[PDB]
Amino acid sequence: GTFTWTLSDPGGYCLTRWMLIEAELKCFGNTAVAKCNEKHDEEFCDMLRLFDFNKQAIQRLKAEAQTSIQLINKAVNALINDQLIMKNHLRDIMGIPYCNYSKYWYLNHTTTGRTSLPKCWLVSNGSYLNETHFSDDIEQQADNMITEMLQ
Amino acid sequence: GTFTWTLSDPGGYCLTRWMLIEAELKCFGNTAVAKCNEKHDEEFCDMLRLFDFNKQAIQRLKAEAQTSIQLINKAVNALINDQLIMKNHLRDIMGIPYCNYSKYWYLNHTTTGRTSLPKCWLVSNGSYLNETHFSDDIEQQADNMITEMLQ
Amino acid sequence: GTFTWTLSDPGGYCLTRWMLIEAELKCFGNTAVAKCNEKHDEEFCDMLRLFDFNKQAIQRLKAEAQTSIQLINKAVNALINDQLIMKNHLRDIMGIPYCNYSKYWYLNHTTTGRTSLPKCWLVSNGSYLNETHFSDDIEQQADNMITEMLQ
Amino acid sequence: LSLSCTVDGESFNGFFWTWIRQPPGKGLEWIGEINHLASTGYNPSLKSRVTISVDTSKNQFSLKLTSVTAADTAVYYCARGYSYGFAWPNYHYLDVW
Amino acid sequence: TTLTQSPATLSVSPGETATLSCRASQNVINNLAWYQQKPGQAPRLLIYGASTRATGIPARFSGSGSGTEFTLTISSMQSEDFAVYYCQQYNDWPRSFGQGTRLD
Amino acid sequence: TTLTQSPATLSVSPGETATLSCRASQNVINNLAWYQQKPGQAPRLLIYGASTRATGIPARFSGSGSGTEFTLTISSMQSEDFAVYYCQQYNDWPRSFGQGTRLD
Amino acid sequence: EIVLTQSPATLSLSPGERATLSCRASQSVSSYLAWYQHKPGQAPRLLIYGASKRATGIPSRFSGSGSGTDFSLTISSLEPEDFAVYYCQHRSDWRTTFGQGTRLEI
Amino acid sequence: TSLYKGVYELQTLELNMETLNMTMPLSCTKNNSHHYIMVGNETGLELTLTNTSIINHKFCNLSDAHKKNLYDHALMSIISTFHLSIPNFNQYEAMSCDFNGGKISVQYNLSCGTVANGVLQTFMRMAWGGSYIALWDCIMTSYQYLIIQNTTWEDHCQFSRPSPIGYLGLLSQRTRDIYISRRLL
Amino acid sequence: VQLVQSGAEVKKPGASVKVSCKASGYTFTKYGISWVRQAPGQGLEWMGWISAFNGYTRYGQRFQGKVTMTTDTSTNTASLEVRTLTSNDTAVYYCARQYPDQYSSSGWPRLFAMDVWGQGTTVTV
Ligand SMILES: *[C@@H]1O[C@H](CO)[C@@H](O[C@@H]2O[C@H](CO)[C@@H](O[C@@H]3O[C@H](CO[C@H]4O[C@H](CO)[C@@H](O)[C@H](O)[C@@H]4O)[C@@H](O)[C@H](O[C@H]4O[C@H](CO)[C@@H](O)[C@H](O)[C@@H]4O[C@H]4O[C@H](CO)[C@@H](O)[C@H](O)[C@@H]4O)[C@@H]3O)[C@H](O)[C@H]2NC(C)=O)[C@H](O)[C@H]1NC(C)=O
Ligand SMILES: *[C@@H]1O[C@H](CO)[C@@H](O[C@@H]2O[C@H](CO)[C@@H](O[C@@H]3O[C@H](CO[C@H]4O[C@H](CO)[C@@H](O)[C@H](O)[C@@H]4O)[C@@H](O)[C@H](O[C@H]4O[C@H](CO)[C@@H](O)[C@H](O)[C@@H]4O[C@H]4O[C@H](CO)[C@@H](O)[C@H](O)[C@@H]4O)[C@@H]3O)[C@H](O)[C@H]2NC(C)=O)[C@H](O)[C@H]1NC(C)=O
Ligand SMILES: *[C@@H]1O[C@H](CO)[C@@H](O[C@@H]2O[C@H](CO)[C@@H](O[C@@H]3O[C@H](CO[C@H]4O[C@H](CO)[C@@H](O)[C@H](O)[C@@H]4O)[C@@H](O)[C@H](O[C@H]4O[C@H](CO)[C@@H](O)[C@H](O)[C@@H]4O[C@H]4O[C@H](CO)[C@@H](O)[C@H](O)[C@@H]4O)[C@@H]3O)[C@H](O)[C@H]2NC(C)=O)[C@H](O)[C@H]1NC(C)=O
Ligand SMILES: *[C@@H]1O[C@H](CO)[C@@H](O[C@@H]2O[C@H](CO)[C@@H](O[C@@H]3O[C@H](CO[C@H]4O[C@H](CO)[C@@H](O)[C@H](O)[C@@H]4O)[C@@H](O)[C@H](O[C@H]4O[C@H](CO)[C@@H](O)[C@H](O)[C@@H]4O[C@H]4O[C@H](CO)[C@@H](O)[C@H](O)[C@@H]4O)[C@@H]3O)[C@H](O)[C@H]2NC(C)=O)[C@H](O)[C@H]1NC(C)=O
Ligand SMILES: *[C@@H]1O[C@H](CO[C@@H]2O[C@@H](C)[C@@H](O)[C@@H](O)[C@@H]2O)[C@@H](O[C@@H]2O[C@H](CO)[C@@H](O[C@@H]3O[C@H](CO[C@H]4O[C@H](CO)[C@@H](O)[C@H](O)[C@@H]4O)[C@@H](O)[C@H](O[C@H]4O[C@H](CO)[C@@H](O)[C@H](O)[C@@H]4O)[C@@H]3O)[C@H](O)[C@H]2NC(C)=O)[C@H](O)[C@H]1NC(C)=O
Ligand SMILES: *[C@@H]1O[C@H](CO[C@@H]2O[C@@H](C)[C@@H](O)[C@@H](O)[C@@H]2O)[C@@H](O[C@@H]2O[C@H](CO)[C@@H](O[C@@H]3O[C@H](CO)[C@@H](O)[C@H](O)[C@@H]3O)[C@H](O)[C@H]2NC(C)=O)[C@H](O)[C@H]1NC(C)=O
Ligand SMILES: *[C@@H]1O[C@H](CO[C@@H]2O[C@@H](C)[C@@H](O)[C@@H](O)[C@@H]2O)[C@@H](O[C@@H]2O[C@H](CO)[C@@H](O[C@@H]3O[C@H](CO)[C@@H](O)[C@H](O)[C@@H]3O)[C@H](O)[C@H]2NC(C)=O)[C@H](O)[C@H]1NC(C)=O
Ligand SMILES: *[C@@H]1O[C@H](CO[C@@H]2O[C@@H](C)[C@@H](O)[C@@H](O)[C@@H]2O)[C@@H](O[C@@H]2O[C@H](CO)[C@@H](O[C@@H]3O[C@H](CO)[C@@H](O)[C@H](O)[C@@H]3O)[C@H](O)[C@H]2NC(C)=O)[C@H](O)[C@H]1NC(C)=O
Ligand SMILES: *[C@@H]1O[C@H](CO)[C@@H](O[C@@H]2O[C@H](CO)[C@@H](O[C@@H]3O[C@H](CO)[C@@H](O)[C@H](O)[C@@H]3O)[C@H](O)[C@H]2NC(C)=O)[C@H](O)[C@H]1NC(C)=O
Ligand SMILES: *[C@@H]1O[C@H](CO)[C@@H](O[C@@H]2O[C@H](CO)[C@@H](O[C@@H]3O[C@H](CO)[C@@H](O)[C@H](O)[C@@H]3O)[C@H](O)[C@H]2NC(C)=O)[C@H](O)[C@H]1NC(C)=O
Ligand SMILES: *[C@@H]1O[C@H](CO)[C@@H](O[C@@H]2O[C@H](CO)[C@@H](O)[C@H](O)[C@H]2NC(C)=O)[C@H](O)[C@H]1NC(C)=O
Ligand SMILES: *[C@@H]1O[C@H](CO)[C@@H](O[C@@H]2O[C@H](CO)[C@@H](O)[C@H](O)[C@H]2NC(C)=O)[C@H](O)[C@H]1NC(C)=O
Repeated sequence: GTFTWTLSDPGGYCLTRWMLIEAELKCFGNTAVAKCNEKHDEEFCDMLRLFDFNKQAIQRLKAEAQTSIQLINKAVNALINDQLIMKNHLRDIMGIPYCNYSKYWYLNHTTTGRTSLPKCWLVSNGSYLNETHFSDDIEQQADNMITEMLQ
Repeated sequence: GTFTWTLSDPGGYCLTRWMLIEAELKCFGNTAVAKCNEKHDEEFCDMLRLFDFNKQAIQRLKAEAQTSIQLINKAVNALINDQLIMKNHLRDIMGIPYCNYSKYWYLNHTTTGRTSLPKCWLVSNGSYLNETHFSDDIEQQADNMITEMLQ
Repeated sequence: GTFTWTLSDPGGYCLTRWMLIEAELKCFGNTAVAKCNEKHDEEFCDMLRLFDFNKQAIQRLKAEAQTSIQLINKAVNALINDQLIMKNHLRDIMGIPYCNYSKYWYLNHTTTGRTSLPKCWLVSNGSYLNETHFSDDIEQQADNMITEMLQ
Repeated sequence: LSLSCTVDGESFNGFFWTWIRQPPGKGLEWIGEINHLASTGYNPSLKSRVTISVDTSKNQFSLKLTSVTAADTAVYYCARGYSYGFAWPNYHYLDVW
Repeated sequence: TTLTQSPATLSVSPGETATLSCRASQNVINNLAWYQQKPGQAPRLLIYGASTRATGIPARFSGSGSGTEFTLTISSMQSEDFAVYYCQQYNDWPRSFGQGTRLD
Repeated sequence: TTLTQSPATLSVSPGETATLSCRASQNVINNLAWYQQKPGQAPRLLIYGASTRATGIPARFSGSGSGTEFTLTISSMQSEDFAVYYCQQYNDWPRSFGQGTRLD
Repeated sequence: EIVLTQSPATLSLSPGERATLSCRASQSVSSYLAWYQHKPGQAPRLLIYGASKRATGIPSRFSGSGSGTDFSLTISSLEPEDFAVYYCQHRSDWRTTFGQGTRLEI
Repeated sequence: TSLYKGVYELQTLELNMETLNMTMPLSCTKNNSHHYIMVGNETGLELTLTNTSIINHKFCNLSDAHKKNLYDHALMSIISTFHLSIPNFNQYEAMSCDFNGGKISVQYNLSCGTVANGVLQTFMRMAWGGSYIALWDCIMTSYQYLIIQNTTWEDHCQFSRPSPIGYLGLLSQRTRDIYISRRLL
Repeated sequence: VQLVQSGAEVKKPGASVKVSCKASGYTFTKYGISWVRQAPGQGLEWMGWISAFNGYTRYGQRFQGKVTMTTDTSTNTASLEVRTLTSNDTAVYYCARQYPDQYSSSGWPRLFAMDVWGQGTTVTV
């Protein structure tokens, strides 16, 4: 199977103050959200789908007895990719930095204000990796996004 | 996993008079059928794959006792996407117009004859939504293929 | 659930002499490898991911009693697409040449050295098909290679 | 009536260890058969009062017959036989005696 | 596979339609061919596939059927249509021809 | 991890091959470096990775092995190949060198 | 269930002659019959298995034939040591069945 | 050595599945009757189609076998995957087992829409590549018994190369066509 | 587009017959050649099919060894050789053009029949 949940709403997605800790609202443009509908290996897309599903379930459905495990059991495969967390678990097993879906990093254009799709931060020794140990990934992301904006 | 069935046959797909009700044979071009092999969230593509599989199974494999439940249970996941019908089920639960896979609509070029990939008709109150309430959607569709006409 | 395993290493992948029978080291460029991360219906990509996973499991982890069925059972769906072999089984049932996972063929540029993504060699009646019976597919691959070379 | 038979050599797995009775003035007959597992076949005529046991540790198989009758005195043979079932021409031969 | 033709002969006057039948031993999905052979002439392809006419063939001839059972229909049978008609399957090897029926 | 060099002394005349062995405490997959230090001079990188030579390094020096066991071979030992050879793993922190070997 | 009957019973045949011994089952057999020779006061030895093959050390004068129901053992030449009893067996599955046997005398 | 479009040459390669041991079981066929699935360079399971049975009792000591943890866990997992994948299995009397001493020995009685059909489907989905010789589907064969035993590794299969496709295929459809035997599971 | 089978010839039984059909008007290497034998008064009978691309041959059940097919792309020619002749071997031989059957992983088989035929070559013993 493959996830079929489409993110809500020009065309971007805005995370409220409740979805973040020690942070305010943050909006991402359509050029970054559109990647979340085609890629299969992005942590932030699955987490955005989970948050959107939670918000829609809260808004459009009632609440009683807190026995909502049925809904998430029914709709788990339509929001996230299980093999992605399987890959993260495998990378954890082999003694390689992995991601527990907590921290994310992205690139901001100071003037234009356009942002890249956030990539989740890496943890090794149960601690967050310093920026110096994945700088090449940041440069690659910047190069790819400059190439995208060039066309 | 994902579906792996490929549609049979220049390059388009033609639905015979038996696959439709109160209609004759209807052909769709290569530019529309080719989208069925990459999109993971197209309902018409899944149903068309089901029809193609049924036709091929009738043509090639023998028929006896009509106990073909094993065959369909064996290859259900190679033809459709279960998360699509799951998404439709959730949309039905939340009191939102959904799709029961019965009726589809598409755009015709009156002179050229080229068409777009059909999208299924939404339903509410056990009745089809009427063209005004999704007219904007239709507009978008036109724009999309207008861009496809640019190249 | 789509696979999430990414191939190791400029940008291509090299099959060592151990993974090939009666052959020396072979190498494929970045362009051919990049198709393995986007398409869900390539047998060579699935087997290449299997070989990469085996190599990484041997290097990173230890060995004990060689009873590592648990590891492959956990990560079977993060490497291959089961619906691909399911479709091959269906094609075998219907009396049609199917994808025996042994042999593959590809097109080599005489001077540049560019190589297309290998496609598996079809078998029928327990014997390999002979290229006079799938020359059209080879011509299509050559046309696609020329088109890619144009851009 | 208790009898035992041990194998000289070769292997104990994959064969059938049968017992054959030859009464005076009568023909050969098969009374029982075992393999290296506990599986056993018996002749229906005397199935009630016959048991066959196998010990793989010392490669031995034994026959026990209760309610011995004066009409059951005969010559007893322990034989090793092999059965083929992989191709159509099927053969079972009592290999050694 | 061996396929046979039921009529094996057809003495039909000009003007009306003619019907020819072809029965296959096993399943042959729309992979049939109908040829005609004039007296003292090489055969020519009339119908390729179950119900598809070859180039240059007049619309008088029309094929139909599938699976095991196939039929060929001639609407306005004329003088030039007096030939020997052959049924061939090309679903599998070796290719097999029919016994042929004579239309006189 | 701590790695040791068992031979620690190779008294070999020029002309023939020489072999040095490196053994690591734990698994170090193809992440080993072989350095050469002339008497009084700073060490220079000969081999990085399991079997990859640095730029400007003559093909006489060859690395091999993996996991725990690694070997460095000199085929035609010349006059300038007499130096102290060092083994350093960099699969994990902290980086650890070997006790060295005096090749004369 | 299945029963093997031997048509020959007691054959006084002169030496150096052809000896045919045919036995048949009640219905079609699954395993081809096996022919054994039993000397007086001695352990029987295997002669034919598979109704056409010969065991190790068996002289070439012994031949086997048959298919379906009838199975025949043929002896090219008779010798003083060739006068004994002959049996044909079938096994099916876990049920070994012998025959009434036939004897050869000078 | 034909040249395609005047610039492209056709080349082929063959994959060595035999180096995939120690991580995946490898299945391959020796001849019509014998088939093998090997784990490591030590152990494996031999599957044979026979007219001769090795088990006469209609017993399967599964709970007792689990109580005495003597068998190989990998082989038991493989046989569990095989058994669970049988479509529409309802004749429990047609399967016999023997686990005494730590060995494993399974016998399937094949004597359509019967137990033999589903057993053959699962079998040729496991030994996919060389099991087509003994051929909607409605599979029927002249063999009466299917025997699975354990064996040591050997250069057995000469009709088809080893391949992990069959096991990786029956892994997906494991608990998919099992009937219900009790109200509460 | 047509095919020419170089007239016809006859010979005594026991000799060998070499029948040549020359193709023109189309690319020879894209189509194979099938051979059909029609006995006098009898229906058509299939003999074999040889691909002009590389020479791959499919033979009849009863024609292996007795009958051979060869190709020559230099002069666009197909040749049929019969080594043993018999009273029942007298017939008319037809050279027909047939596209090779095509298979692909992402697709379904496309099978072809005999498109064009040449004039028959008669052989009597
Ligand atoms: C993915 O992987 C990363 C890396 O491993 C991991 O990051 C770690 O997350 C945990 C989350 O709990 C972090 O732990 C927190 O650390 C803070 C900082 O501690 C400092 O201050 C305390 C004094 O409060 C000192 O003793 C200490 O030495 C440090 O100087 C703690 O303050 C947190 O505890 C508080 O919050 C908890 C929330 O439940 C309370 O339960 C707890 O009692 C503490 O409460 C205090 O503060 C409250 C206000 O926030 C107040 O109301 C209370 O009364 C009380 O005063 C917490 O332990 C850890 O530091 C992270 N590691 C790094 C390297 O940053 C991710 O969590 C992981 N993601 C996953 C698994 O999803
Ligand atoms: C997805 O969601 C949509 C949204 O609702 C849904 O559409 C509805 O489909 C149903 C199923 O077809 C439609 O119901 C049909 O309605 C027609 C029209 O009914 C009018 O006319 C009759 C008089 O004929 C009036 O009584 C009625 O009040 C309406 O004014 C009916 O004619 C249909 O019944 C016939 O067909 C059935 C099919 O089996 C028969 O069982 C039935 O007995 C009727 O057949 C009789 O008449 C035939 C013609 O004369 C004759 O040949 C027969 O032998 C027999 O005598 C049927 O009830 C409904 O209208 C649709 N709703 C809308 C708003 O269009 C989709 O069905 C749904 N899809 C899926 C897959 O779930
Ligand atoms: C697919 O492939 C499999 C395996 O390759 C094949 O199964 C094999 O079938 C053959 C029959 O053609 C079996 O051969 C017989 O095996 C028995 C069993 O004894 C040993 O068997 C194995 C293999 O050696 C050992 O591991 C085991 O421990 C046993 O020791 C033998 O007893 C047979 O030998 C007798 O018959 C031979 C002729 O058939 C004689 O040459 C031989 O000398 C024996 O005859 C004589 O024996 C005595 C002397 O010792 C003598 O006193 C007697 O009077 C008698 O005359 C025979 O070798 C083989 O074991 C099978 N292998 C397995 C693994 O089961 C399948 O048949 C094949 N499938 C198809 C469709 O082809
Ligand atoms: C995809 O589909 C293809 C085809 O449908 C299939 O490929 C076939 O695989 C089988 C199994 O590997 C191949 O069979 C091999 O054939 C070779 C050559 O055949 C002839 O060899 C000699 C002449 O050289 C003849 O005497 C012989 O009779 C054959 O006619 C054999 O040599 C192979 O046997 C050896 O290897 C086996 C496996 O290792 C051993 O079990 C066997 O005992 C042989 O080993 C002996 O010789 C070796 C040296 O030759 C020596 O090193 C050993 O120690 C030992 O002494 C084997 O029978 C077959 O050719 C392939 N092709 C075709 C068209 O059938 C794929 O298997 C399939 N893919 C999958 C995944 O199933
Ligand atoms: C697909 O089919 C292709 C053609 O079909 C074959 O046609 C003939 C040749 C039979 O083999 C038939 O059984 C096949 O169906 C096939 O291509 C052909 O494959 C064969 C087999 O490898 C090649 O034969 C070899 O030829 C070389 C020499 O090549 C020259 O001569 C041939 C004519 O014989 C020309 O056609 C070539 O263009 C070259 O000019 C021989 O050296 C070789 O061995 C011979 O010599 C040794 C040593 O003296 C002897 O021991 C042997 O017994 C031989 O006598 C082969 O005979 C053939 O060249 C090749 N043709 C082409 C155009 O490629 C192809 O391999 C098939 N693909 C498959 C099966 O995957
Ligand atoms: C959604 O909710 C109801 C459901 O609509 C009704 O049920 C569906 C399954 C379909 O069968 C609909 O065709 C059907 O109408 C809607 O309420 C419905 O409104 C219509 C208005 O036309 C009512 O029909 C009227 O009924 C009265 C009394 O019988 C007649 O006098 C009128 O001539 C006319 O026929 C219908 O009865 C009513 N449904 C019920 C159960 O009473 C509702 O309007 C709709 N919501 C929206 C926003 O459209
Ligand atoms: C489909 O395949 C069968 C069997 O194929 C056989 O097994 C495969 C695994 C491959 O190894 C094949 O190469 C192999 O033939 C074909 O039937 C068999 O065809 C061959 C010839 O192609 C026959 O061999 C002949 O044998 C006679 C003597 O009996 C010789 O005189 C001939 O020269 C020739 O060698 C063979 O007898 C035949 N049957 C068997 C059981 O092998 C089959 O033709 C093929 N095609 C179709 C449409 O079924
Ligand atoms: C395994 O054993 C069966 C026979 O088993 C017997 O029949 C079953 C239906 C069950 O009742 C079993 O309990 C019982 O023991 C073998 O079937 C046999 O197949 C062969 C070959 O097809 C048949 O040989 C015949 O040969 C003549 C002459 O050529 C032909 O005219 C016949 O048409 C037929 O081919 C034989 O009759 C048949 N035995 C039967 C039906 O009882 C089976 O082949 C065997 N399998 C193997 C791999 O050895
Ligand atoms: C099981 O698969 C493993 C691979 O995962 C096979 O091990 C490989 O075996 C080959 C042949 O013995 C080894 O090749 C050797 O390489 C050395 C250099 O390292 C060379 O000097 C030797 O001459 C030889 O060619 C290979 O290294 C080895 N790989 C590993 C990782 O150990 C094994 O053979 C397979 N077992 C079976 C039963 O198939
Ligand atoms: C494999 O399955 C076959 C088919 O079920 C088994 O054969 C059957 O065996 C039973 C005995 O276990 C037979 O029942 C007996 O029938 C006779 C005659 O009717 C009756 O007198 C007995 O009292 C008993 O009921 C049954 O007939 C027989 N069926 C066939 C078709 O042979 C076979 O035993 C099984 N194999 C193993 C090893 O268990
Ligand atoms: C899109 O519209 C064209 C006409 O503009 C449709 O083509 C017609 O199809 C019918 C039925 O086969 C024919 O009778 C007409 O002759 C066709 N018209 C022309 C101009 O060719 C076409 O079918 C429509 N597309 C779809 C998917 O229905
Ligand atoms: C099947 O597995 C069983 C259980 O491991 C094997 O039996 C044991 O084999 C080991 C290895 O030789 C011996 O040390 C044990 O003494 C055996 N135990 C018993 C109770 O026999 C058995 O050998 C395996 N089968 C084959 C054919 O190898």
